[PDB]
This record gives sequence, structure tokens and C-alpha cells, in this order.
Amino acid sequence: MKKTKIVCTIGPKTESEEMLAKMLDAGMNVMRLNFSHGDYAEHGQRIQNLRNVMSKTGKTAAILLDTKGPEIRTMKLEGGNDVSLKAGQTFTFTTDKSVIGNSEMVAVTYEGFTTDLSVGNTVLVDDGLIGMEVTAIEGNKVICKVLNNGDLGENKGVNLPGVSIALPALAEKDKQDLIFGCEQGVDFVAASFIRKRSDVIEIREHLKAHGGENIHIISKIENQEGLNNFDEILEASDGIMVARGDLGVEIPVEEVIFAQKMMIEKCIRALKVVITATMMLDSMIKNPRPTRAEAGDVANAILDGTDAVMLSGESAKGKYPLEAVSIMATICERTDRVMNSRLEITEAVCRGAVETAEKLDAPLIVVATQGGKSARAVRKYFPDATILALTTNEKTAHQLVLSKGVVPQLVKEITSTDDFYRLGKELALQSGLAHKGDVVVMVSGALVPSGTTNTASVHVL
Amino acid sequence: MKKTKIVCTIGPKTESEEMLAKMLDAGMNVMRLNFSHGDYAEHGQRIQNLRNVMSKTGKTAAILLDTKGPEIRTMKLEGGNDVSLKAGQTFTFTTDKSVIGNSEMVAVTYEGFTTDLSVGNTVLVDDGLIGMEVTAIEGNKVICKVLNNGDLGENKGVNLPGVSIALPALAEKDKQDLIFGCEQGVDFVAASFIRKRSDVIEIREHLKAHGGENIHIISKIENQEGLNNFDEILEASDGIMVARGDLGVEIPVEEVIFAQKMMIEKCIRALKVVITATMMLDSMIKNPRPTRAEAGDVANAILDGTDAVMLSGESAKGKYPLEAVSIMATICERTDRVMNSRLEITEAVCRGAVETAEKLDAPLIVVATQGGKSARAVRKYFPDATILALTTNEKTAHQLVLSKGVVPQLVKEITSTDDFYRLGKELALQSGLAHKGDVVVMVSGALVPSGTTNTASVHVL
Amino acid sequence: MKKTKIVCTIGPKTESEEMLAKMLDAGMNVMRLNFSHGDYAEHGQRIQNLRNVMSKTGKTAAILLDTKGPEIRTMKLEGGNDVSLKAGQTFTFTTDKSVIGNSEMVAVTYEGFTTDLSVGNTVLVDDGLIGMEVTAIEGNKVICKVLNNGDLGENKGVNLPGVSIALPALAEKDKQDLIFGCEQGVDFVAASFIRKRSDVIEIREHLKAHGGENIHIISKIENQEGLNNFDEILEASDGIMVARGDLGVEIPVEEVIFAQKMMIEKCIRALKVVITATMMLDSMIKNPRPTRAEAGDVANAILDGTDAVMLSGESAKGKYPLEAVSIMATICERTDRVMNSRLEITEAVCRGAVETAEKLDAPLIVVATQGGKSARAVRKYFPDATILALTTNEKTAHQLVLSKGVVPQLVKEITSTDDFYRLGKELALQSGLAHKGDVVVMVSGALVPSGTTNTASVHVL
Amino acid sequence: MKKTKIVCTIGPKTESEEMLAKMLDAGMNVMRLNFSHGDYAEHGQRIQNLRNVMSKTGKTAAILLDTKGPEIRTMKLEGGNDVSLKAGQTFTFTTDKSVIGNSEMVAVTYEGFTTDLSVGNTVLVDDGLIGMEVTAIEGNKVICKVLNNGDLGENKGVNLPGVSIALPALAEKDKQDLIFGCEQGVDFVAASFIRKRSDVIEIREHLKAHGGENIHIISKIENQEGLNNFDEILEASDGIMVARGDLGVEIPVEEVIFAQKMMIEKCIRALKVVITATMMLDSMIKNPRPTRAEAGDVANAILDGTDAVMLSGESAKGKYPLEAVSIMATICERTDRVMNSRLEITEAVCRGAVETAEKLDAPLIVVATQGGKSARAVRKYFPDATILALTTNEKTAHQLVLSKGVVPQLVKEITSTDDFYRLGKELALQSGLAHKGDVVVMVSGALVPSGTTNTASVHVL
Repeated sequence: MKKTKIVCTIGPKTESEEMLAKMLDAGMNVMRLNFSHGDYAEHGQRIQNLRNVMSKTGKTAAILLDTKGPEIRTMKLEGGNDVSLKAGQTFTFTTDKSVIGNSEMVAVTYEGFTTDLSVGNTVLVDDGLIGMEVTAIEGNKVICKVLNNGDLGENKGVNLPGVSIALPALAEKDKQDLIFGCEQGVDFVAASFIRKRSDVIEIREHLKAHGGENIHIISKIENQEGLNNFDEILEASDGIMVARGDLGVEIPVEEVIFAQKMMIEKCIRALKVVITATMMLDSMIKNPRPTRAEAGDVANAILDGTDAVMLSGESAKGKYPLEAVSIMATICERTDRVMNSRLEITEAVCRGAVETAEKLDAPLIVVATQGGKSARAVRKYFPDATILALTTNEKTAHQLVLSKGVVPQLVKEITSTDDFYRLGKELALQSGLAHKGDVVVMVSGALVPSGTTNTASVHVL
Repeated sequence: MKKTKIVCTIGPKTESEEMLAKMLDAGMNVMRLNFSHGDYAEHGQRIQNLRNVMSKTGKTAAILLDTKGPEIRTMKLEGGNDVSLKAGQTFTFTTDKSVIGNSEMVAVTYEGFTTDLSVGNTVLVDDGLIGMEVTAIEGNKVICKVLNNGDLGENKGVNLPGVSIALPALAEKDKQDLIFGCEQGVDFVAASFIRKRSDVIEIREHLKAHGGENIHIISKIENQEGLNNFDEILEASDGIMVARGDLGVEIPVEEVIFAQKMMIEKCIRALKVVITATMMLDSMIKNPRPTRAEAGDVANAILDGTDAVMLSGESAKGKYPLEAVSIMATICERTDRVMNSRLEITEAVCRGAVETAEKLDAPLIVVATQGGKSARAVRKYFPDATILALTTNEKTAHQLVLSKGVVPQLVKEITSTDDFYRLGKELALQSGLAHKGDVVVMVSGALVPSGTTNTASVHVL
Repeated sequence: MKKTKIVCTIGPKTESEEMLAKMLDAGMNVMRLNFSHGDYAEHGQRIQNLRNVMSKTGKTAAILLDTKGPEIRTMKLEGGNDVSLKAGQTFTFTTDKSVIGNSEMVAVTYEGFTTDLSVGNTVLVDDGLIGMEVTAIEGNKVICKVLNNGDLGENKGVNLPGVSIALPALAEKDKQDLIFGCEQGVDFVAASFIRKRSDVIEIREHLKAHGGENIHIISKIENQEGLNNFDEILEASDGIMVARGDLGVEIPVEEVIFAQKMMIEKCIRALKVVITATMMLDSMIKNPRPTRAEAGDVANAILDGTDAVMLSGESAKGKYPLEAVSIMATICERTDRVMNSRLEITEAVCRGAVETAEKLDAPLIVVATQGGKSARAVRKYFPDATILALTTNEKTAHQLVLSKGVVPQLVKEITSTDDFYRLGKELALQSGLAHKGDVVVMVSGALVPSGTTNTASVHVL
Repeated sequence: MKKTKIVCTIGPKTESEEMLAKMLDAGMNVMRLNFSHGDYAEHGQRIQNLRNVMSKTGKTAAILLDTKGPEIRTMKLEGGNDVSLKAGQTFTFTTDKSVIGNSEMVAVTYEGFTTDLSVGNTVLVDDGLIGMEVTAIEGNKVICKVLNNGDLGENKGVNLPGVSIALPALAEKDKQDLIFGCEQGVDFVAASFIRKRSDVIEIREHLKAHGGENIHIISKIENQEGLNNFDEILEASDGIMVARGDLGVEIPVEEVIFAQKMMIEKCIRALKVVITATMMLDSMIKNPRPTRAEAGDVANAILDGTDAVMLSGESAKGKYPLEAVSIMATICERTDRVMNSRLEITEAVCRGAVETAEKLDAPLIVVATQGGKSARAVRKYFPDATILALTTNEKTAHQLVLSKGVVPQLVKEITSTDDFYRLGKELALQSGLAHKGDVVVMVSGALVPSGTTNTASVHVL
């Protein structure tokens, strides 16, 4: 069975229950809702469908709300026509959202473009298709020198590598998309363009402002500042999504795999889920097979140690959504199966539980948990055993779906430590994960508040 | 505080309570009754007094009954006079108990002296004072050549180094001594001259026949057969007693330390106490200080890893019983304090507990136990932590006194695993062995019959 | 300084000396000649220029001759027009090179298509684009079931995975390329489409037949067969080139990274250079910057542990040959720099030399070597020190260019072990790789025929 | 073959060549000359005989001159008659060399007895036979209370446990003894009663004053001050002699084994031989068999790690000198055979050499050495391999007998590193310590002054 979990963005080709059900089947574990597009009724029905499928089949899934977040865009061109920039030329950016640009100038949606930039700074346009150098700044104008030939279209993304931008943490719309999220009760929010811990807290404050206080916040690392503030961001969030594509636009190429690796490792050490994201099977938006280069990159994320892998357009609008979920899974299964535990108070207990589980060959580790901490603490060592996580918190069951190799199970009550061992035993067996005569290792907390894992116990089924 | 336990033989100079009380204070932990001498009323008062002091002070101790054992002795001499044997001479042993010997021959109490011996065999007499070689066996006669000059007194101990003797496991007085042992409820019986598992089983059966089935049997290895059968002996015993002295007459001197070593190591591995015994502070039978040679010997037995050290004549009849108890304990304390854990299902759990105890610096390990198994399973690793051992079994409480660094405590009930943690926490504190904020590691068995230790939990006081 | 070495394929845009010089400068260590194209006089001049640059600058490089190898093509179609085949359809292959095919069958260049195939076998066409089932073979005809929809273009590769083809190993045109190679004295021959150890030997026998017995043979694993016979291939060759692209055609995607990994690992253990090859910075054939996916793929090859990385079209015919050498190198330097030694008779000595070098902090390991084995043997552990390799064999010095982090140096004589230490100290200093006061670890063979490394010696500069 | 070396004191019953030859044969490796007795002619003939046996048999031995050292002694008594002291009594010591003592007072040979002592201090007399408490010091008088009954004989040794004494490093007769030592070319001097480094230097200076600069100095630690200054003593000495018995009168008994342990461990770490000495087989002064306690104590000293063991009286005047040598060696052979290497620039080189010897199973390590350092450095790790040590220095060959498991061999020249491997191979073979096909590890120094071991080489015979 794979352990690495797969997050799929759901779109209109993939939203029916029927599809939903086909996807959980091929390996889907979380549904992602990309608020870059769609309205609240579409999303709602999507949430509802999933939830339907869920109730109908007994499968579990989780629901991740992706915010759209702050951005700087170029706007419109003459006659809606493309313009050819030429290396060396001068090109100029205007804050005047009224201007209609041409081959010499264009407007930008971001009234602060002037202040945040600085002569010498680089401007990149259309996910890096064109780069320019800033020569001068005056009035509403940024004047640059195009450093390379390319066609500027209408409404294009601008990157300001190394630059810190004064956009706020939450775009405007952004705020209403989280309220919605709270109202529907999503299990995670993936917040875009995080650059500093201050940005996390703002998102937590909104959530908490709307009853979304138990919603896990996944900060998306997408540029250099964020990369820089990684540690403090990480400390404030419940987890991370490394966006290779965005990073590869903001920072030196040779540094992007190293950033992924690093972030991945700090997550696992912090007990915070991490998602590996942009540019996974993108060729499948158009083909029914990924390329070899693509297969190795995902493999290598799994090997880097991620908890989950994510499909974007491959599953939202491509022509083979189910073919991607399916190859995405054989690759997880196959990568996962050649990985090893990493042994190298919660910690002591949990490493011991894992080390023991392995020494006794137990196929299963059973953990009791309120917040999900102890299922994460065991997953920190990359057990060979599957983790059967019992909990009475619904949210916690949902959120554990995202964790590597955990199988959450919602229970009505856990009266006591021996009560857990009994129940854990029943379930072990009920789960077809183990059979009479297997050793099982059961971890939980005893006379300690949630957040402390201090007890390990070996049992024979 | 020392960990190594002290076994003291009680004699008529040490039997008063007052004494008993000054000895428990100096470090005695178990009182040995040597049934080589004394009658049942003496011994009984002895037990009674000890049990007195115990109830009067709240101290705990254990009682070990030492059997006297089968033996081969030489018998009487003309006029009760000693005869000087001379190297080179012919000398002869006769199984004819009626014979009254002289410088040419003497009788032996052991009818099988001529069948078990063989031409070429060595006979030793009077604790190795004189040796001889067997040249011929015929009729009731064993004819030797005296290898060395010496004087043969009457009624002396004979050693048949390397020979297997068909004396029985037990002697006619040995059997009454154990029934007495049973009526009095001693905690352990140290059986003498054990040579083969069969001997153990006989002992076990005799005890079981008289309600003594819960008495721990300690086999005394005193000769080469025993040594050879170590492994099946150990398997059948609840423990061992290494009698260096005897060993030293029966086997090559250079092997004796090695025997002691080996045997201590296999006891600890098997979870069976072991006692290091003859020749420990014997000089103190006459002096109030042991000799430096002597001190190293004990120290070294502690370092070889023994649970206990045993005082003989030094405390039963010597002039300085309480000086010997006291120098024995400073040595214990001083050696014990420079030792280290040896980490290298029950086992996995216990090693981890100890291993975790040390990583979190816990001064105490608290164990629940019926039989004593789990307290011994944790001592296997020579913890730095004291072991606080809770049990509802009184016998168990007593026998655990003999175990290295265990403090046993009798409780009225342990209703459940959470119950134990609460209970063990109160006592940990109550015992002044830890204080508020110390980490304590609690071990027990959860949903498993006695004899399985499968649970470890860390708690802060 | 980077360690991982860079093989660059030289073409007509890159062959000047001027260029050659600018590339050595950017990181090129080996020139690859792609015999898929060009003639003997172009090649010869290429070799000669490289050799000029070398002699003029003192730089060292090595020269790798790639053979072209055996193939199986589909041929021409009606009007040069594509024809779309549809699943379930019957389609068929003819050996008759005169047929002009259409939607129902085409011609293949390999007369033995019929005998080597077998009803039930799979035929793959066009780098796997379309697959078919062997239904029938009769006459000059192999008849199959198209298993998937696609369009057959003209002149398309065919793969017969699992099947052994009777094509010889060395194409009788190819044979000519090796002779040339021997006359010019290339350092390595990379042999195409190796499937089995018998294929290696065939190459070796040709080389030996023409004075090229000292030329290292790199087998290119490019298919399932080869993959399967990897071990016996490895044993017969002097090294390997893992051709991910070809592999990805013949075998299941999700296995392709795993094959690379494996193969890299058994190389290093065997002391046989390994190159990682197709699909490295291909985008740069057209852009001056690779993609972030490409940059992690290389990195990851370096992390998998390859000795070298190779540029194909990026440096032979693309628009930015020197931009690819150069990003290729920053990526090497960058990856190389965060890697660690792998410690985990030649073996014992060399492991030790490395472990010692690291404990003493030596910036450099000096090795004496005839065949190169002792430089590879130290390189097996990924030392942090640079390897300075002395040798009197010219071929040895050239081929060591291809080894990870080795700096070869040709010397006139090494009279004795003490002579080596003296010489090796001079050169260490002469090299600016160490300075007065650094520890240096010197490894060599003493009173042993080449092929044994038995001597290690530490010295201060 | 035993590794532990045996130091035998040579007296008049053992000085004949015949005897010397029989002992070399039982295991004697060094001859000790105890200058507490004999005159120069006796000793010289003793040296001569041993040297004879040597030359006659090709055996090697070393010679060790034991200084008598300074002392405090009680002097004469009225009529030469013993006086019984009674506990509680007052008894007084006088500095006045003229007094003739009785039961109330006696004189001491040590003028500083009054200054160095203090009220409260303990004075022991006649090897601890009697102890007394100092109550008052006045004039030439030290007044005490006898703590125990006993009889005072004349001319008896006194201990001031815990006291520092201003006796000089050396006695007047000690000085003449060393001059003789130097004339005879003894190999080691064991200096008695070393308390502080200053003492070692004194000894060194006198030796140096008389051509004895190459004689190794072995400090004897006999008292608490000694013990306290251990480290600086060690540093100055070429080695140590642990005098357990002396220690045992000067310091708490329970510290004495720990003293031995510690000092044996710091000698091995410092590459300085150590000798375990008083109280080894003393009972054999009178019997032909040691006691079991005795045998454990030695074995245990070999296990603590000493390089040598020493016979005293047992081999100088006892009745069974050759039985004591002989049991001393069985015990050595038997304890030594169950030990293991301890692996845990000279160092690095040497640990690896041993580590490699074991991994390749080499039965011998051959070392080149001027001063003996590298032989000691390999021995530091308790190799299972014998050390064959080639040197050109005869003193060095001699002193190396004293080291654990080294076989020293005097050679005429070692021209070069390869020369060494050649030679070492011949001799390895010539020594019947190895055979064709055995791996041998050869260690030395290459292009480094003596005192640096930087080269290790593996060879097959």
C-alpha cells in the first residue's frame, strides 16, 4: 500500500461524485480547491459531492482550500494585441491602471510597483518569459531595459526576484474565500505567497476570527523572502507546500532542489506536514503518460521525504485526470516501498516505538491522538509499519489524511489506557492491516494533556 | 546508596535483634541461615528476631536457608590422633565405615568411593591439605600415593576434582532442613553441591511437596561437574551462588575467576539472581579490616556484575561482624557508583525503558510486578536509576531484596495501568527517591499474563 | 572546486580551439565524439585541436569516442505521409526493404525481424509511441494487433523489449569507427546498445585486434535486456553510461530512476566510472537557461553519485554551448559541495586513508597509480579531499580525467615508496591544492603488482 | 603464546644460569634486581649469568634494577627485645637517633618526623601492624595513643597515610645503586617512593649524570601523594609500577583497586609500560600452588590491562621459584587469550593498523622502531596479532621485552621504507609467527624523525 499521500485539485471535469469516487480509488487522499478560479456555489457543490462520496463509501478524504493571494500583474495592450519586446530596448511600467500599453509601456495592477522596486532591480514578466533591468524610477514609472526578446501578452504575472513586496498577506477576495472556507469547514487552508511569519499570523487571525481556529494552515513557499524566513514561517504554520515552479522563477535554478530538500527535512523534524507541489505531471494535462523526467522528480520528492505530492491542472482540467492520479500512485507505491526508517519525551517514546516495531516486525503501529501530534511524531521516523491512528476529533481524523502512511480512524471514546489497548486491538484486526499473531506497538499519552506522547506498549493480536 | 546487596550469615554473636538492627543499618539485606550447624529452635528464634526488627523498624530483609549438603568425609583415627602422611607413601581409603584408620588407611563415609573413582584420579583431603593419586581400586579399597607431606586429622573433607559423584542431590538432614525451611517460610533455599539439573528438580519437588513452591532455589556451583552442567542448572534454578573456594579445590585455579565471570554473565542474561560467595572478608573473622587483596576481590565481583556479595564466618562468628558488614558496604557503594548501564518483548521494552531513563536523566524506574520478572528484566541493564518495584505478592517483595539496586514495595492493589502510573507516582515521591519535576519511567504489563513486560511510560513527578 | 566531471559532445560549432579553450575553462573535462555523424577528417581535426589546446595551456582532458551501434527502423510511407493506427487493428511488418507502407503495414530495415520475434512478443514503435501484439509470422511478415491509437510517421525506431536481437554488436561500419578510434588513440570508447556481457567482449576483441587494448570501454545501458544483464555487463566493462532517455522507452517509467540509482551504486562499489547521460540540459539547445526540473535532475544524478554528467546537443549544435557547460558546472560545484564521505586489502587501505584524511582534516589525498585503480578505490568513498594522482602512464592520466574529484598528473618516474612520498610532497605544494602545514594522506602500492593498493602514509607539507 | 610479560626477582636460589635458563623457559621475561638487599658483586654476577644464558640460547630478557629508596623506620629497643604496646596507651616517637626505645617510646630514622606529622594524623608501624593517633608534637617528640595492641619489634617500617613526606627522591645508598646500575647497563630503573614529578627528574638527572640517559625510569606509586601527583609523575617517567600492598597501607582499602585500574588505563593511553606488583603469588613463597584469590587478582590485573606482572619473594627466596613462574604464566596465557582489541597521527596510523590487522585476520604486526614508541602505540589497542618489532637500537630491543605482546628483534639496518617491508617479510617468516599466505600489517615512520609513526602497509607473506 502506498504511504505517500496524493492531493488532487478538483475541477469541473473531475467534480462529479462518480469521478470523485474513481479518484479516491486510484489514490486520491485530499481534494484541493483552487480559488484562483470558480465561485462559491461551484466549490460548495464540489465539497458536497466529496462529502457525499465519502459518506457513501466509508472512504476518508481531506479538503484543502488554496487561496489565490496577492499578486502584481501587467494589464491591457492595444487592441488586445501582443507586442514584441526586444532585448536592449527600453520598456516602462506604469502604476496608472488606466493606461493601455503597447510595445513601449504597460500598466501594472500594483500601485506600489514604484516604491518597492529600485534601480538595478530585476523585473520578470509572464512567469519569467521576459526579463528587464530597472534603469530609473520616477513618478508612476518604472523604466527598464529589456534583457531579452519576447512577446508581451495581456495580463501577465510579474516577478520581483529578491524584492520584498508591500502587498498584504491576504489579497482582498482572499478574505472572503477564507470565510467561505470556514463556513464549509475545510481541513486545511494553503496560503499563497507567504513571505514572513507576520503573514502566517494574519491568516490565522482571520481564521480564528471566523470559527476557523482548528483549520491547519499550510504556508506556500514561493519566493526568496519566504525562503529566507523559512524557519520563522514554519514555526508559525501547521505545515508547508513547496512550490518549485514559483521558486524557480525567483531564485537561482541550481538552488531550487536544495530548497525543497531543506524545507522537507525541517518539516519532518518539526512534525508538520509538507506538500511537494508545482510541476509534477504537468505533461499529462495533455498526454496519458508522464515523461521519465517527470516520474523521477516526483520519486525524488518522495525520497526527499515529503508527506504528499500534488496534482494541479493534471487533475482539474487536463484530458486524463484519472490517468495521472493512477500513475502518481504507482510511483508513490513504488518509491515508498524502497524507503527505510530513520532512527538516527514525545520523541524518545515515539522513536522507541518505531525502533521496537521494527525489531519485532510489527506491521502496524496504533496511536491514540487528539490533535494528531503523536501520529506525526511516529511518522517522523518513516516506519515500515502503517500507522493506525484512533481519534475522537473529526477534524483530526480528516487532517491526518494528509500525513505520510497514517490511516486515521474516528472512534467514539477512549476511556483509558487499557481501554485503548483493547480497542486498538479490535480495530487492528478489524482493519485487515494485521492478523492474529502479529505484534502491534500502541502509543498514546497517559495522565498527560494532549501534546505529550509518553507511553508505548507491545501487543500480540 | 549502594545497589549491590549484602548477604550476611547470622550466628549466635549476631542473632540479637539489637545486632540484627545494627546490621540492617550497616547494609545487610539478607540473613543467611547456614544449616551446616545449629538446631531448629536456634534458627527459629533467629528468624523470629529478624522478623521482629523488621516489623519494628519497617525495614525489609530476606531470609536464605543454606543447605548443608551431601559429602564425602574421612572418618576416625586411632586414639583420635592425627597421623602424618608422607609424600611417596601408599595410603588407602576404605568404604568400610567400621574401620579405624592410622597412617596407612582411613575410612570414608561414602560407599560409592570405589565406584566413582578411577586409577589415576586425584583425591584431595581436608580442603586440599593433602593430595594423593589413585593407583588401584579393589574390594572396598582405594589405594593411592600421597603426593605431599601433611597430617591427616579425623573427619575431613574429601575433594574429587574432575570426578562426578553419585551422591544424591540431598542428604537425609537436608530434607528435614527444607521442611523446616517450608514451615518457617524462608524466601530462598541455597542448595549445596548441585551437579546436574536433576539435582535441582529434586529440590524443587521436595519443596513443592511441603508448600514451599514459591521459595526461590539458588544452586551452589561447587565443582567441575556443576560447572559443566551450568546451563541446564541455571535453567532450572531461580538463581545461582558461585562458591569460589570449593571451585578452587576442584578445578584449575586459573579457571576459577573465569568461571565466576561466565556464570555471573549468564545469570544476568537469564534474569536470575546470583550471589558471589566463599572467601570474601574472611580475614575479618580475626581482624577489623580486610586486606587489600580482599577488597579487590569483592570489588571485582561487583564489577563482574553480581547482584549480591556474601559474608560467611565474618558475620556469624568472627570478632567484628559489624565492621565486616560496614566495610563490605563502603566497597559496594564505592564500586557500584562507578558502573554504567549496559544497553548493547520483555527485553525490548525494558532495554528501552532503561535506555530512555538515562537519556531523560530519570533517577528512578518504577516497575509493577507479580513474580519479580520485570524488576529483574530492568536490572539486566545495570541502570543508574534505582528500581522502585511495586507488587502485591509478599514473597515477591522479599525475594526482590536480593536483586541489585531494586527497592521492593508491597502495595494493596494495582487496579489498572493508569492506576499504576498514579500509584507509582505517589510512592516515587513518597519514597524520597525522586522529587517534584524528576522524570520517572514506569514499566509494567498491560493486558498480558504475568511474565510479560510490554509497557513503558515516562512521567514527571 | 567541482569534483563531478563534465563530458561535452563536440561538434562543428564547438570544435575550434578557441571554443575548446573556453570550454575547458567553463568545466569541460571530456570531449565526446558522436559517431552518429561526421567523417574521419572532421573528427581528426577535432581531436587535434583539442590536443592543441591541451599542449598550449597545460590543461588535461580526455577523449571519448561514441559508437553508433545497431538499429531497427520502420521505413517509408505512402507519399511521406503519416498514417494513424488504431487500437485492435491488425498491422504488419515486412522485411522487404522495397515496400512503401501505409496504414496496414510497413517495411523494417532488419531482415531478421521475423526470426527473432515470436507470436505473443511485443513490438514497440517510435520510442514506444505505438505498441502491438505479435499475432502471426509468416514469410517476410510479422503480423500484430495494434494495442493503442497513434500515428506512425516514417523512419521510426522499433523496440523489442525482452527480445534478443541477432544484430551484431559492432555494426560493420561501426567497426571502422573503432579502428579510427584506435589510430587516434582516444581514451575511452562508449559502446551503444550493450545487451549482454558477450556484447562487451566483442568490443574488447575488436579493440585488442587493433592496438587499442588500453582503451576504456564504457557500456551504454539503453534497454531492458541490458538492464537485466547489468551485472555481467558491468564486470566486463571499464565503466558505464546510463542513458535514461532510451531506458525510458523500453521500460516502465517509474523504474527508470531506480535503474539509474542502482547502476550508479554498483559502479562505485566496483571501482568503475559511470556517466549520467541523455536528457540533461536539452532545453539549452534552444535557451540559454535550463529549466528548474532539468537542474534538479542533474543535481540528483550527482547526488545519486555519478562520476560524470554529459552534455549532448547542448554543446554540439545548440545555440549556447558555453552557457550549458557553465550552468552544468555551477550545478556540479553546488551539488558537489554539500556531499559527504561514505565510509560505512585495497578496500581496507583506501577506506582507511579516507577516514584518516578526514579525521586529520587533509585537503588532499595523493595517490600513486599505474592503471588508475587506486585513485578509483579512494574515490569510492566520496572523500572531501581532492585526489592528486601521480602516474607514469599517459593513458592513465587521461582516463582519470573522467573520475570524480581526481586530479591526475603525469610524472616521469616513481623510483620507490619513499621516493613517492617525497615527490608527492613536492607536487602537493606545487599544485596550490595544499600549503605548508597541511596534512596530506599518500596512498600507493608497495612491493605488489599493479592492482593492489596496500599502503597509506600521513605527512605534513 | 602469552602476551603479558613476567618480571621475576632474582635471588640467590634462582641466580644460577641453569635456573635462569629454566625460568626463561617457564615465561620469565625480565629479571628484577632488588637493591633492598645484596652487594654489587652478587648483583654483577647475577647480571652476568643472565647475560650468559642469553647469548647461549638466543633468548632475550631485560634487566630491571629496583631501588631500595628512602624510608622512615623505627630503630632499636632495649636489649633487642620486643615490647608489647597496648591500645589506649601513650607511646612516643623521637627524632633522636640515639635513643634506645622501650615500651613507652622509640626513635625513628627520620629527622623530619616532627615537622611533617600533625596532631590528629595517623602513624602506622611495622607494615600496619600497629596504628596510633598523634596527640601532641613537641621538641623532638611525636606523642600518640596506640589504637591497638601489638608488639613493637626493632627497626620497623612506618606509614604516614595521607601524609606528604619531605624525604628526598632518593637515599644515599640509592645513588650508589644507580651508578652501579649505569655501569652495568641495566635497561630499566624502578624508582621507589615517587611522590612528585620533581622526584622523577632527580632520578633522571643522576642517571644522565652517569651515562644512564637511555635507561627507562619506572616510577613506583606507593602512597597517596604519589597517587595525587600521578599525572605529572607519569608524564615524567617512562612508566609505572603499581605497588598494591604499599597502596593498601597508605590509602583506604576500597580505593586501592580503583587506583590500579586508573593507573593502568592512563599508562596504556600514554604509551608507557606498566607493571602490576606487590602481593601477586606470595603464598607460593611457601606453597607450590597459589590460592584462588591470588590467581584472580593477577588475572584481573592482566584484564585491567597491565603490560607485566611481577614475582617478588616467590621467585627470589621462596621454596618454589619455578612453580611460581610457571603458574604465573598459565594464568597469563589463559587470561590473555580471552581479551580483545580496544579500537574505540601516530594514533590514527596505529589504530587503523590494528583495526586492519583484525579485519584481514593477520597473525602478526611488524613494526620498525628506534625508540619503541611505535611498538607501544600498536600495543595500545591490545591487538590479537603478535607484534614483531625491528629496531637497530639494542637498548630498545631489550626494553621492548617488557611490553605486552611485543617480540623485539635487533637488525643491522633498515635502509628504507621498501627495505623495511622486505626485511620485515623475511623475518615474519623466519620467526615461525606467520606462514606463506598470511596477511601481515607493517608499520613504521617514513620521512619523519623518530617519534612519529605515519605509515601502515598490508602484505602477504
